[PDB]
Order: sequence, then C-alpha cells, then structure tokens
Amino acid sequence: ARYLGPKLKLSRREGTDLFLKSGVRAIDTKCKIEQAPGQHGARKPRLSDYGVQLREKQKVRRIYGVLERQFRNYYKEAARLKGNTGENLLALLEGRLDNVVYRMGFGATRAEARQLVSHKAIMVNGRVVNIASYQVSPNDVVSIREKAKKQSRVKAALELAEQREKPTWLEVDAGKMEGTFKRKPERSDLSADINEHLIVELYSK
Amino acid sequence: MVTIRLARHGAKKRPFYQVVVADSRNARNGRFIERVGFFNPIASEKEEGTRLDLDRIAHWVGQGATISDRVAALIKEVNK
Amino acid sequence: NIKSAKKRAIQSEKARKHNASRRSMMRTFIKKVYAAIEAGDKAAAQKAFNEMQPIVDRQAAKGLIHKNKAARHKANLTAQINKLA
RNA sequence: UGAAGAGUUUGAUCAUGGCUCAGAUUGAACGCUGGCGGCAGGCCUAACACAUGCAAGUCGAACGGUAACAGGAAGAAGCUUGCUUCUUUGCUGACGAGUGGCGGACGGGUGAGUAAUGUCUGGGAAACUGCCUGAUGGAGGGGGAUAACUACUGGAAACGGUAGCUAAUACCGCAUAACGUCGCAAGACCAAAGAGGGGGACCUUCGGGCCUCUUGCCAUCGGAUGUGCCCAGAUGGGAUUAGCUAGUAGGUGGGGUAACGGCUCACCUAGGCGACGAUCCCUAGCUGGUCUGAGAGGAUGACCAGCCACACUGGAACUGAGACACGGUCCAGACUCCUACGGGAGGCAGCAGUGGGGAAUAUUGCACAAUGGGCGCAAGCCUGAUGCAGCCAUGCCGCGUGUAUGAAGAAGGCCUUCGGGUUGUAAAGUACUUUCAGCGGGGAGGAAGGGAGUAAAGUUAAUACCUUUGCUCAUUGACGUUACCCGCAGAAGAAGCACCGGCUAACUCCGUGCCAGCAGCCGCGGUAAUACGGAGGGUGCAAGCGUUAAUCGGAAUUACUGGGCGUAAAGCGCACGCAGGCGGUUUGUUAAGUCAGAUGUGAAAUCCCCGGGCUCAACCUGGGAACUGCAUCUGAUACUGGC
Repeated sequence: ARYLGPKLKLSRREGTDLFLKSGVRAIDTKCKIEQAPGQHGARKPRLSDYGVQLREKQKVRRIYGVLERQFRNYYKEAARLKGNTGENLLALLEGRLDNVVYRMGFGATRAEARQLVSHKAIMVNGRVVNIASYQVSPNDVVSIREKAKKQSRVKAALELAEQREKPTWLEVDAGKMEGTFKRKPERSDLSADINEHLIVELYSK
Repeated sequence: MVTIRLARHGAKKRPFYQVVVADSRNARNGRFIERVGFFNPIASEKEEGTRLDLDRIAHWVGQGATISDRVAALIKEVNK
Repeated sequence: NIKSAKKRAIQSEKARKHNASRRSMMRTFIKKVYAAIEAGDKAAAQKAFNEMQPIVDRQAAKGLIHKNKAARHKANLTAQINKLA
C-alpha cells in the first residue's frame, strides 16, 4: 500500500518535513511545519510513554515509503558481516532503487521515483527492474527506458535535483538518463531526521 | 535388464532430465546404481551446460548395462 | 479385451491332469527304488534307480520342479545306493 | 551476530501458586471487502455408495487362411469380332476375424488392519535370479490334437457351447548333448525352431533347391541386479491390568519350501515369559519432513521422496520374470441394474462427475502435440500413463487503484459564553501518466525422424538388409487469445476492515439515563459514558483486514539445558530388610562402557556454503557440507562393572 491520502497532515503531526509532495510550492516557506503552538499548554497532556521510539519508527518508514514487514527484514539483514544496525540499516534504505532514482533526480519525490520503477520504466545493468527495494551495489548502472526519457515530471525533477545536496557516492548523465554507483553511502555523510538513542532497539520495545 | 536411461526431472514447461544406471525392474528415478550425468535441453548455449561421465559409462557398458538410441546420442550434445 | 489372466486357471487344471499326476508318479518312484533295495542290494538298486534318473530330468526339462527339487531327488537317491555295502 | 514482559489475591507490601493477555499457525471454516500476475497445494470426513463413459495393447519380415478391396491365374458366350457380360480363384499386395509369441505386477489411488515379522538405521546365512551381460555346447527323425469356417444347440436374451476338418516359432516322444548330474575319478543322462531381406552360373511343374548377413530357438556355468529368510539398535497410553500360558517351553520322527524355522503334523517331555511391566485392552501410515522460539524444548507427520500394507465384505492361492493381483480366477455376502420373466452383468480408495457424510476442499476441461512404457527387427499401432489448461486471497512473493496544479483557505460538515479552530492541497477548476487491465495485428521455440535426396574411397553383389552426417520437401502444437514486439485507448474500470476509559498508539461532541447496547482484566450505562449507537477528527494494517474451538511462543508456571518437599504444595508415625540403586584400596586380567584412528554406510529432494537459470525469491538444479549415528578392523590402558 501507498496510503494514497492527503500528505502534509502527516509531516505537520510529526513536526518534521517528510519530503512528501515536495518541490515548487513546498520550497521556501508555506509548509507551516512547527508553527501552530496551540491555545493552552503543549497538547501533551498525557500522550504515550512509548511515543518515542514509536513515532520515530513511523517517521523512518514513511520518509522512505517502506512498509513494516520489509523494514523489520532490513533490521535483520543489516546485522550480517558486522554491518551494525546503527550504520548499515540507514545505508540499505538510502541504497534502494526508489531512493537512487530520487537521488539521481528522475523523481521529485520518493513516491514519484517509485512510480517510475513499478511502471516498468527503469533498468539496472541494462536489465528492466520493477522492484523499488532493489539494492544498488558499488558497480551498478541505473537508467530510464526510451518510452519515458522525455516525460515532463522527469525533466522537472532534475531541475530540483541540482538544488538538493549532492550524493557523492554515485555518477549520472541527464541527457541519456544513465548513472553508476561508485561507493556504498556512509554514516559520516548519510544523516537523517531521527534522534541518536532511538531505532537502535527496534522491535520488541 | 540393467540399462543406462534418462530419468524424469524438471519443471512445468521446463524439463531438465538426469541419466542413471539401474535395473528396470526399478521405478522411475528411484533405486539407481549411480548417476552419470544431466541433459538440460536448453543448456544455455554454453560448455558448462550438459554433463556426462563418459569414462564411468565406458566401464558400465560392454559387457555391462544396455544403452539405447536416444541415450547413446547424449555424447553428441557434449561433442566428443 | 482379452485379459489373458482369465485363461490361466483353465490352462492349469487341464494340465494338472498330467503335471500333478507325475508328482504322484515321482512320489511312487521313490517307493520303487526302496523296494528295489529289498529285491535287493547292489545288483537290483542301481539297475532300478536308472529307470527313475531320466524321468526326473525329462520332467525338469519342462519346468515345474527345475529350480532344485529335480536335482535334489537324484542326489538323495545316488547317496542311498552309494551307502550300500 | 538472536533472546520485551506484565497483570491478578490488600487498606497497603513481599513471596508462592494458578490463571490470563500482547506474537506466530493450518489442505481449514466463518464476516466484510477483494484487482494484475507468479509458485505450491486443493475430500482431512463415509475402509459410505456410484449414474454415464473411458482408463491395455501388439506382431502378416512365425502360421492356418480370407469377410471385404485391388491386381493376376482360368474358362463360357454375344457378333456388335472390339468392346463387354457371365462363371470360378489367397496366386499376390493387404488384412477382418482365427492360431501362436510377448505385454499388461509399466505406472496410479487409498491407510481399513498392524505399537508390528513395521518405518528409520546396521548386520547375518541356507536359496533362487526370466530379460540384460560373459564364456561354452546343440539343432536329425516320427506321430497326434485344434481355431477360424460350417451345420447343429442352451436362453427372451446377454454370453458362447458342440461336432466335422487342417497346420506350427502350439505339443510329446525317438535321437544327439557340457567344465552340468554324483563321485577320488573314468562316465551315463536330460533338450529344442527356424524365420527374414538380398542374390549369380546348374535344373525343374521356376509360390527353391543353394549362397549371405541379421535375429531367434534348446542347454551348462559365471557377473550384474533383485526376490525369499532371521537378527540387532531406535519405538503411543494404561499397574484402581500382577501374574500369564498348552505349539505356551524343550526333545524324537515324518512331510514341506528354491531355501530357513516347529514351518506343518503326529508323539514324548514341563518348561517358557513378569516389575527393564509379561498377560490383556484403547488409540495408530512411518520417516524424509512441517510449524513454533534465540535455541533447548514443545505440538505434529496431508501434499512431498522412499518404504510397508489395502482393492465393495471375505476365503483360496494360481499364472508369470514379477501380484500375496484398481481394470484377474472360483465364487460367496451385501447390493444395484436388466428380464412382461426362460437367468444374467458388475465392484471409481484410477480419470472425471454425482447421491450422502462435513464448517469444508476446485471442472464428467484440452490433447497422443512432447516424453516414458508395451508390441513390432522396422515403418507403425496402444496409452483418463502422461503433459497441460480451468477454478480458489488457501499460504507466500513482485505490482496497480493515479500523478501534476490549486485558498486570507471556498460551499458543506464537527468543536466552541460562538472569539476562533480543524477536516485541508484534501476538493472543484486546469494539466500530466498510460504501469496494470481492455483491444486489433505480427509471432518464435518447445518437433527429432521415417520416405526420397545425402555420406563413408560405407556394407555388399557398389543404391537390399545393416550403417553415418547436417540440411531440404511433405506430415507431426493440446497448452494458445503463448512469450515478446507495435499500435488503438482514456483517469478512465480499481479500497477495504479493525481500532481511539487505565494497561494502550488515537478522542471529542451528541443521544440513551442502569435501559438499550458492551467487556482481555480493572469493570461500563441514572444528565459531561472518553467502555453502547452515531458523528466529526485521529490510530493501525492493506487485497486484504478481522472473529473464533485449538496447537508453538510469552512458559524456567513441567523445569533435561532448568523445578519443588519446616509452613505456602509434596518427607512414609516407627523398626528390620529381600529384589533394585550406591560402595575404601594394592596388583594383574577381561574389554561391556569411554577416548583415539580407519574402511563401509548414513537414498534423492532440502537447510548451509556456492556455480547456473527468471529482477529478488518460490521452483528446476550443478557442485560442496552436515546428519556427532551404526557396523567392521585397530590403538590408548585410565576409570567403572566383572574375576
């Protein structure tokens, strides 16, 4: 599922921008995040003792568009070869084909990037791939199919990608819409909207 | 009759086949003396596709087990 | 269509009238050889055993008692004429 | 590179002992909702019963022959003397049925029985072993049956019975016969079939004398592989079953089987088996496997691979290489069906529907296309084997239902001493995006080969037979609307269900007023119900979401890893003691047990490593590993038992 409902009401409830429906009217003010302080008290009357990590667990899911059962499986595979769930977990999410199509700039949102992958428009090493959870490795070449290379939103997404922070671990050419992974993303750069004592005891908590 | 024969192995619309030595006598792919190869009708157009233990077959024929037209033709796929 | 198993009991009873009849004849032949030992001794027994020898092989030539019992009968009685003093 | 705990005894608190919830799950069932595709699995119940049709054949290159087709062979006539008719005929291509050889125990379905002579796993001795494969021998002679056909005949028939007649690769004798028989050994004895394609000189009544290769036939003795047999280690409950037994326990003599044993009989002997549970009774496919958790451990063995048993209910075993015979025999029982009435067919726990049983489990689908087996020397024929569709959120996995734009923020809704807030970029309005589905066209490969061409200085008598290559002609596709490509198509056809007093995520207002309707526990509802029903807003997961009778986790609260006995719950009121458990120490020796080393084995799938094939993976696999086991050989010589 993709939730398919109104988006900005989620980011406002998390006091954090989730990049949902981002671009154009969503850059430079009028997103209104953390600007409604209420008429009396913090509206935490109450509220739940486990609210952290519980809302942080929805945040880290919703901000990549990743579902519980797959996120729990990421937390299990991330431990292999001494990978550490405090490091490899985030680098696996950033290494997704739907995030790589978003970081190469062909989608303005991770949803828009996913909707290029599933709609049979994306290739990895010349082979067509429709799996948004495909893990891109330090030798993979990612590109678009000829039927989609001239689409309006794809060209508009590249006009936003050049204003976004540069992902130094990859290469891309916009005239062919073809790029290559050169390094795995690293925690010394890869930084997220999550607190440092949270999601390090994920599940059973 | 001990025979060198092709055994039922594969998937729906994707047959693979193995070759074994057995008295027949015995049922389908079971209770065989030893395995000697696999066919793979596709073999992905590669030399690491299709294998046959031509030297163990040479000790099992003679003066040994029988080999019929379609199984004596497996050597033509490895060529040989 | 056919089912030739449906013929095999009739083909067995029609043959039984000789193939089991000769089992009674062979059980009797042992009696004729022991009766030739009392008729008697080395100058009757080995002459009379040679009436039985070819009939046992001539029955075994058709199957029925061929696996061991035909040679068993010949060996059993060869040992009984060899026992004579 | 893995492993939440908590609640509940009170006015409070610490213990203990039960009980309970938050997570996984099924061949399931139930509720609401439900698309594209893929991989599996799909009567668990009545071992209840089956309509209507099938599921097993083949050889004319063994043979008697011929209902038909077609060509020869032979006669009689017309006179129209060149065109036809009549009366015969396996001689021959071919083949209906008949004789004769081989196949059907290939390969499926089902656990009723059995706590086992049974699965898993390891051994042993007394036997047989068709076809395959290896070596060594053999092929003269005589005689009698019989089908088809036809004439008779039982019965209303179904279904075939009889007689006359005739042949063998059908049958028996008379011959010949090995390293077989038995013995130290000489040696005696037991058997049977030719057939086919090709082909010259000589000869005929020219439907073979005779040459040549192939393949059979009869026998002896080995391998290869199975089949029969007995053991060992492994093993559901019950002691408010404690004794049980008469082929039970041992001997003597027959018979039996390929072989063994009491195996089966007849007689002598009285033993044999028991607390390591005999005896008896209830329940029961087993293991590869499956689910659960960090694992141990627990609950359990559909499908799957292998093995053992079963064929409506029951007996006997026979055939054959093989059945303790799904589509067999002699039938019997319970039955269904037929009979206008004199006796007759049969067993879906095959493939499919259906009556019944059930909360419940998919279509009387398509096809001899591919493959195997069977017959055939081969062309070829048989195949509900098999190979594929069809249906189902029943489990698992990849993926749609749009996306872009758009407000001092609309109308409408909810909350509010009515200020204001919130649904909300959500909507409308305007543009993208045709993924999936829909729809027309193009369209693989899965299909090789026989006949012909070929090709080896083939075989030979240079196109038989036999034998070889890659291709062509013509024939061989159920799946199928294949896969895949190209276009026509327009937001168009596409979203649920549960939850929001405390534990416990998200919560307020209305109505009801102890009523109605709720509840995992504390407990809800009498005028603020965060507990019912609604409403507006949130929480959760999503083609799924949920509710239950239950199993695994939480559960160390069944306690081995790993429980407890002063009272909370269990230590016998006491004395002695057989059978059991346990026992100092110096030496040797036994090797049951331990530890060490090998050779066999531990089926294939499959975990885990790892190479291919579809993106990942389910699946098909190619190579590895493990399965600490068990046996058979061999060391160490320490401890335990033994002496």
